[PDB]
Amino acid sequence: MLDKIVIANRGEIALRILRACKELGIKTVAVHSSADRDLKHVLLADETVCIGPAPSVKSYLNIPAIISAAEITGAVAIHPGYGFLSENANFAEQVERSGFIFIGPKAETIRLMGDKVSAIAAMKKAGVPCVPGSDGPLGDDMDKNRAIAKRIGYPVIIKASGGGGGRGMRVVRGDAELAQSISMTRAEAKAAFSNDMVYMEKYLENPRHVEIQVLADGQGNAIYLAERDCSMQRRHQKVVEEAPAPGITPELRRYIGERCAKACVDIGYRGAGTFEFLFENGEFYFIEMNTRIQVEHPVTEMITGVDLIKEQLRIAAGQPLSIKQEEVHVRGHAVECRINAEDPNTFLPSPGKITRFHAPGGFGVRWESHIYAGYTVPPYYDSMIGKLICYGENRDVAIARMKNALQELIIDGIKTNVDLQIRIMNDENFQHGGTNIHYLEKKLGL
Ligand SMILES: CC(C)=CCn1cnc(N)c2ncnc1-2
Ligand SMILES: [Cl-]
Repeated sequence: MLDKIVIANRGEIALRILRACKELGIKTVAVHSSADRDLKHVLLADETVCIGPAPSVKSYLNIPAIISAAEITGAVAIHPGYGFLSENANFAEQVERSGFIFIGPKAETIRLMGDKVSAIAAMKKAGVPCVPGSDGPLGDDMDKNRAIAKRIGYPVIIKASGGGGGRGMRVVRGDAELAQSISMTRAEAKAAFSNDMVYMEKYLENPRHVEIQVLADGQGNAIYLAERDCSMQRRHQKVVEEAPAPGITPELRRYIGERCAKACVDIGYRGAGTFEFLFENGEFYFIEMNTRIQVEHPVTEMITGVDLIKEQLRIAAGQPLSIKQEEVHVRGHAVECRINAEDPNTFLPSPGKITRFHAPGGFGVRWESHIYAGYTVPPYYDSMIGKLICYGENRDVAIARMKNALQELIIDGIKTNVDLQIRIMNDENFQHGGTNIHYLEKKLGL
């Protein structure tokens, strides 16, 4: 087991990682900005290093500062959590070059799956179903681009290869908009990624977002841990997640899971990862792979019993997976509501000082948050301040427990989305299940 690690993150996920480390007897080094001295996990960590001022560019994105912290404390590995540098292949490469273990895949694998064109080609080769598309980048020949659009069939969508997560894409429903849509998508990618590569895919009108959790070790084992539905979104930001996904049969779960596990073997994947799909008319279509742990991992933990952070750490130390595929069973149902410090009318972040705080409790209730009474949510980072996860023997019990837990949650002094989450739990279409990626925005419009 790893002697000591740097937790290269903040907020709820840093706390999540710290607890896993403590369970395994791994010493913790909490690197933090000057604005984050009073983070719960920093206060609980074995050692702390202030790596820079509040702005992320000088702290949580500061590669030299993070590697220096690892060097100075005699740490042996770095866990990047999610966001920040977790999908930064150059960072992973520098970590391993500097002699530390990166808790994630090989840098080459991060790079492969961080290029959407190259990622799709690899998934297609491995036998994972993808969206019909250009299977290659678009050039400047509009005769050729119209022909690709014709072959796919309108509507199509133009997507940046260096993008992802709903960033940098345009829907095209006819030839008259194709040239300008390609040109604008290209320009925005060049400005944002210094990578002007774009591709074309079939546009799916009303899909659900369904993603598959995998784990792969250094001994050749690769397993899938069922799926999560993350269709409840606003501007491509997930708001509620659940596992398993309503209406997915054991046969479908098996079909898609095995293809994901096989893909991991083919690409030499290591650690935790997620295959994201659009699901429509009973069919899966790969869009992207997240080569890292995700925000919503706890719903999969609740339904499988597998501690995914502890698995990441075990894999990094050179231990095989603690469970075999035949030992992975979906039991019960879990729902996650993201708790955001945000204004209810503008949806902009709403930082400030929490004056009273009370967490819900009870059977099947899991609260993931660093916040406490008297804690100030700083303005420099993401609006998500906690995650409420509720488990039940079925989806209805999970939803009932969430309603009750949301009612016990007290966060005064700042504006939050608790009331909105209560509205969603009480929504008759959500209670039925299987709502698509457009539903929340449709509801919020009403
Ligand atoms: C609603 C929207 C802008 C996109 C939803 N959507 C539809 N079709 C595809 N092929 C996609 N790839 C990523 N997202 C996709
Ligand atoms: Cl994430």
